[PDB]
Amino acid sequence: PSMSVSPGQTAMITCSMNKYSYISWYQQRPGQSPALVIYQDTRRPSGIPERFSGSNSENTAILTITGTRDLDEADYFCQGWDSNVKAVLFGGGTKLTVL
Amino acid sequence: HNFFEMWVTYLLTETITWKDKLKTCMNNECNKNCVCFDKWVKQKEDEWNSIKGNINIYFESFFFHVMKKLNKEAKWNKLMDELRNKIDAIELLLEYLKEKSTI
Amino acid sequence: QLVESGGGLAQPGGSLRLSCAASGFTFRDHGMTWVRQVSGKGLEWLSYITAGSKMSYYSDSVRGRFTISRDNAKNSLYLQMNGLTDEDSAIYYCVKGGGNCPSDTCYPSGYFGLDVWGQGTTVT
Repeated sequence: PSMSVSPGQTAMITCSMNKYSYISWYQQRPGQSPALVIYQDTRRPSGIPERFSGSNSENTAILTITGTRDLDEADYFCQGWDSNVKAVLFGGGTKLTVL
Repeated sequence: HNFFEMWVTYLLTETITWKDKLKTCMNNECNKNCVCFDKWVKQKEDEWNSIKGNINIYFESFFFHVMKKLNKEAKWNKLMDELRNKIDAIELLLEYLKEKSTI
Repeated sequence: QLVESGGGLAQPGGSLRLSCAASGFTFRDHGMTWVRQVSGKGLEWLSYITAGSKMSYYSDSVRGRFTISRDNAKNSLYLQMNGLTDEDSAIYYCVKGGGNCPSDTCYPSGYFGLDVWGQGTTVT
């Protein structure tokens, strides 16, 4: 899927997996390798600004991008985990189109 | 600090599996488990005193070992959310154990 | 910084190996991951290896068919394939597994994430 979101507004990207796991997100620039953005559902490494926010409550992972920029044109993938089969479940990714 | 690390691992693992065992007592004949949990928390107080920060630096670094013992990330996040709603963090976790022990 | 070699062209069959050497990183006590990505499609995790290389996880399509092993001295991780088909034409990113890995208990959760992704080489 995708969401056509105008610049400067809030994008609500949901995976809504039924089983809870800590959900990470990756900003894949086109023609470029993905980079870690949000981990442990709240935390964030140094070098990326504060405007990437995330949460996972009520079995729904929401990556709240506050102030979407033209540089945020990326496919954002959930990183799940399934401890029953010991295989990580990457999300399908949404083409977050920035107008 | 390998003994210290495995002690913190066993502390968090036994804290989560005593949270699971006291779920029957908390949600209203389990008085044997209550005095056993009281003896357990007194033993952990004595062992912490025999040995002798924040969550995001100290408790979040023993995720892999505890999760190998347990394999349920939701229980870990319920523990972390309860400690976040409650407030080194060892004193915080032990204060949580004392507050759950009296009720 | 991750550097890569070994990608190129492959007919259907096997015997194609990629390499990824870690430069300037603590390769001994971090996990290591490879994720492929079909161009125009999303990511797909294939293989993982722990810090002590005693545990390894695979997907449902690549379990047994692929193999992986690490050298902690030269800090280089290889991926070896057999039985390549037309669906395996993807961009194979060697990835440093995030976290700290107490002993060899490493698994690629979204908790610590996958912090460092290499540039990768094209596999046709």
